[PDB]
Amino acid sequence: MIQQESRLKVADNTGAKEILCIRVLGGSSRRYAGIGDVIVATVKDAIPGGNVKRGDVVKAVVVRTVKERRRADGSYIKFDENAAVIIKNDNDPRGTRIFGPVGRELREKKFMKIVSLAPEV
Amino acid sequence: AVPKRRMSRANTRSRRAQWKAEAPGLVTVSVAGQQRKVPRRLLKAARLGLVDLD
Amino acid sequence: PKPTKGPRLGGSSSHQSALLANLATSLFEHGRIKTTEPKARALRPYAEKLITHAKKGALHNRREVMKKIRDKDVVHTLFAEIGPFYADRNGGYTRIIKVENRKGDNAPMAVIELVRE
Amino acid sequence: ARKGILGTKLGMTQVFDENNKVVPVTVVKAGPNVVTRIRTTERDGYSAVQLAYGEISPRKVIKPVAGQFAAAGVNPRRHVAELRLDDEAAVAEYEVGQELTAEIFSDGAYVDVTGTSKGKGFAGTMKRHGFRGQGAAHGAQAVHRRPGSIGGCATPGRVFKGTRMSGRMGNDRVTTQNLKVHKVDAENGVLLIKGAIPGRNGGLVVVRSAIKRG
Amino acid sequence: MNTLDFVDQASLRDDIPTFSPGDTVNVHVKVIEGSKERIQVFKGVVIRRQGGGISETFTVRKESYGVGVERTFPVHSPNIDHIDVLTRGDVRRAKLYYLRELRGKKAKIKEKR
RNA sequence: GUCAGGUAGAGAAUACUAAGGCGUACGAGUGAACUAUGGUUAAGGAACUCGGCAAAAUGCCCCCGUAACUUCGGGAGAAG
RNA sequence: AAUUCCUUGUCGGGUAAGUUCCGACCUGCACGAAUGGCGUAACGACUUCUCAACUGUCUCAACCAUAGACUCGGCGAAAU
RNA sequence: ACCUCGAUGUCGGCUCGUCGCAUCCUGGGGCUGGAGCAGGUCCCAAGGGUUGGGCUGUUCGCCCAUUAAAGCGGCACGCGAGCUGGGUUUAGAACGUCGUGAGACAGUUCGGUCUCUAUCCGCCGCGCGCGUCAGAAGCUUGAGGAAACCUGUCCCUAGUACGAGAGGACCGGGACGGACGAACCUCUGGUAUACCAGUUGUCCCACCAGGGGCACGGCUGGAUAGCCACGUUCGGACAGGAUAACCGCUGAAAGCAUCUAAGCGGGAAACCUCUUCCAAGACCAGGCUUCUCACCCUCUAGGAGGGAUAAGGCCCCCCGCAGACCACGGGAUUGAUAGACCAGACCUGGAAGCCUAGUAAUAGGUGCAGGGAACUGGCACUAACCGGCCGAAAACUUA
Ligand SMILES: [Mg+2]
Ligand SMILES: [Mg+2]
Ligand SMILES: [Mg+2]
Ligand SMILES: [Mg+2]
Ligand SMILES: [Mg+2]
Ligand SMILES: [Mg+2]
Ligand SMILES: [Mg+2]
Ligand SMILES: [Mg+2]
Ligand SMILES: [Mg+2]
Ligand SMILES: [Mg+2]
Ligand SMILES: [Mg+2]
Ligand SMILES: [Mg+2]
Ligand SMILES: [Mg+2]
Ligand SMILES: [Mg+2]
Ligand SMILES: [Mg+2]
Ligand SMILES: [Mg+2]
Repeated sequence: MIQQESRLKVADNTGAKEILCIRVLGGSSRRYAGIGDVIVATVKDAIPGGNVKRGDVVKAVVVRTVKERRRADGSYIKFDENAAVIIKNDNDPRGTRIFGPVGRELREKKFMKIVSLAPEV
Repeated sequence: AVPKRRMSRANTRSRRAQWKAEAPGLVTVSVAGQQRKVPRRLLKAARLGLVDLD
Repeated sequence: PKPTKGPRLGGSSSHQSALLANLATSLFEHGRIKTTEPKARALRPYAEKLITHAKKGALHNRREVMKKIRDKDVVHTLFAEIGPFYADRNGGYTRIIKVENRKGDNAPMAVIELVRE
Repeated sequence: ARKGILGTKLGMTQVFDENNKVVPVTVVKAGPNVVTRIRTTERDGYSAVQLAYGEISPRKVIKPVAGQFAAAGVNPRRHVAELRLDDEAAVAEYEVGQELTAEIFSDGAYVDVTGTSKGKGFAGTMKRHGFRGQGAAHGAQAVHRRPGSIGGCATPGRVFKGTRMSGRMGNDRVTTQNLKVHKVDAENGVLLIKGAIPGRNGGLVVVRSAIKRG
Repeated sequence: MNTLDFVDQASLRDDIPTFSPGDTVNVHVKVIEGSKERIQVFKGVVIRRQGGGISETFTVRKESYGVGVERTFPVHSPNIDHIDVLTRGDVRRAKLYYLRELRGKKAKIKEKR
């Protein structure tokens, strides 16, 4: 359940180590953002000499959350590390390669690129 | 919070009459040949003699 | 042994267990106890469970009885004298009666006894 | 038109749809119901049908209810409810002594259940109306869970009759509308209402045809 | 007695192989990737099993790419078609939650030899 | 002001206990809200607040290793 | 600037966001050399900011045991 | 300065709301220097919503993400017998200035007790007594009140209408979103003070083993039941009647004209039904049914009084997810209402003993073993008892 002022790892090759969610989108006032939800964050720590650096506000899709997420068939999914992937302007993974797994919930729409880039699920 | 005015005699007695008691129901019991009144709650104990009768 | 579902009988926790243990001991020792209504009510199932353990007592049950009762003589008599005396009764060995209240605190008083038949 | 029957809330369970989707349902024992009385416009002034539910021995039934059931021509029951229809043309479909069962509802339909919600006793404002608790630190002087202010300084005088305050919640009649009837088992006269209906287990409830989606 | 047994047994699932928490197991789950009913394999260790009759569930933990994933499934769910237990587990607890902080040599569990 | 037992513990602190002294003076029940002391908690982890205010966090014995500065003692039990 | 009313003076750093904080510019209403001018190694239950952990302060509230509140028996005030 | 200095506690922040539209949006309409999207202006419309953070006490204001919106005001610049004390406005001390001085500076800076057991009205819920012309028991129409009224993304129409191009529709439908509220434990989690297992210190049951008290339930791994949300469903309607702005139809006064003077229409989240709840103390005290529908005594028969009864109710008692008490619901020997016992589901992890391998801790068969409270079905083994109290008709007029 990612919300405002929540730190979370980045799964990409953009240098950003961990970002900090600012506010959730897709609603007037959304408290939490589960798997497949886009949010705005700011790079708090990145690899020296990377594309993005500390202080650059960007957008990222919430994937690989920690809290349990229920499916339509009664199953549940939960990871051990709150992560996300920095998305491009409209809809695209900012980067070239993903490292950690991704939740199948991303398959809703417009995330086929991320689903194919993620080497799992 | 303190009483501003003096409660009237009627306003006092109307509620003071509520501070009453309810008499308990009695039951006739034959013990040692004599009949005596004991509530139904202690009726069972009256037969065995676990209820002192002054 | 059902939870009291509310404020315990004897002050705070860790005391109701000892109270029930002492009450069951006194009951199994004397054959009749006179206590408060709620105390006897809470003791009824405790005493019945102890009596069932005694009935089933062949081994490993003396330990279950001793982990709750401390009087060795009381445990011995409960295991020997009572023993199979209730081997035919399929439960309900403790009879509860209500008596007149005592002075001072108007606490409903009850009396527990062991059915003899 | 507006079908209806009385049942009992047994418990909630899960079922699986044809597409491998989980569905939480509630089992309602819509047992047989006897039609006792038919209130018409000329007799009372409205179209309604009285249904009975629950088994009861003839010893416990009361003499007035016993005489009423005798005049109706059926045996006594525990609970008695009444369903108010919309017209005499619809109320004419029911007759005294008729027996209704769970066959009156088909799979996939929508119903509106009515029951008596559970009782929570004297619950505070935070539990009654979802009030927002105050600060638990920074000097809170015994205001952790009370609402606090109540109205205007000196203009209103009264406290605007109808304010949300502490009291006894629950234990009132509630109606959950637009519940999907998953399945109807005729062998046992049971319905699988999609969702959670009000009322405790083993409590009487009234299922009726939906109004907004009937 | 499970009063609602007369409604649960109608949908209960048979051919459920015996399994306990701590035993290595792989489950085959049906998925639809763009109108294509395929079978995905998920291999791991059963960390718990909450008994609820028809609602009985079981969770499996798997380490992949240095990241742990806990997947919970209902035992009698229809989306499953195979639950193969590869090696039994010799554990003491009933809900192996403590495995959420072990890695590799520490996360290993014994087997019933 | 004087007696200073034992068990772990560096210890007259801490937990229990030997002899000794007490259950001390209103009591019995009731899962109401609420008042005050503790226990627990999925996710965020100071985002509440003027203010990390209160709780929590590091906390003990043996070792590797400890910066800027400095009046050369210290910082230092630094940190890890 | 515990000194500046104009002032949230201007630049750089910190946070995505800083009337707070640090250095500099000097336009010193109304700093200034024993009512001392420039800080200090160590230090302060003196004030402020930031940094890693941490937690119910908060999102967001939820339950458990105690003494009251609640019922019973006895005693039995109060300010107005 | 007209009550108030023999006391009306002053600014912000938290909880709590109430009311107006000079309306931020949602809704409708007129004019546009309105080709369309996107805009400017006006009229009606308050049913609903009107975010989270950094600065500074702050109100206010700036900035960061959004959002159809981050609206203006009254209610002692709402709310301290609800809270906070950050500042203002006590007592201490310092900076700069003022005065030879004690001291002062709507200049600054560090700190600086927030009292009261609710008397009456007001409010949230629950009882007692009586009335509804005999005592009651069931099912209900219902005046009159309470509850909700939010809204965004994408996909067809249609890359069509429009438009040189860029750009880009109204209307009509479909799918999916955020918030609020109701229900529930079915899934996931939080709580489990008589539940299971590991363990440090200590004492004890003579001693080993096995157990018990204390140190937060001593600490954790959990933990079925009730409750809860972080979990699952459900409400926002559709439709009908009359309207504000507006658009109109036939039409004179005034041979034409005109939405009006006589009439007839469309017209919005506004108004009333329509969705949920309460409601016959609604004193017009309601309506449809059923049971009892009969016994004595005194006053001097005018009426009244007492006693005893039928249905019914209540008292005592075992209990509930019903509950502060009260009250509600089930039962009471013609009974599974509760306690116990058996069995099932479920929780916990492999119990005491024997034997084996190991000098040793420890592991292995007896063992899905032992233990357990809420969930369920049987079983009268135990308690609902040989038991007590209230409780039923003046009469008269018209048809
Ligand atoms: Mg407090
Ligand atoms: Mg006031
Ligand atoms: Mg004393
Ligand atoms: Mg309590
Ligand atoms: Mg927490
Ligand atoms: Mg955590
Ligand atoms: Mg502190
Ligand atoms: Mg900050
Ligand atoms: Mg000076
Ligand atoms: Mg000096
Ligand atoms: Mg008293
Ligand atoms: Mg005065
Ligand atoms: Mg207007
Ligand atoms: Mg309306
Ligand atoms: Mg803030
Ligand atoms: Mg001073």
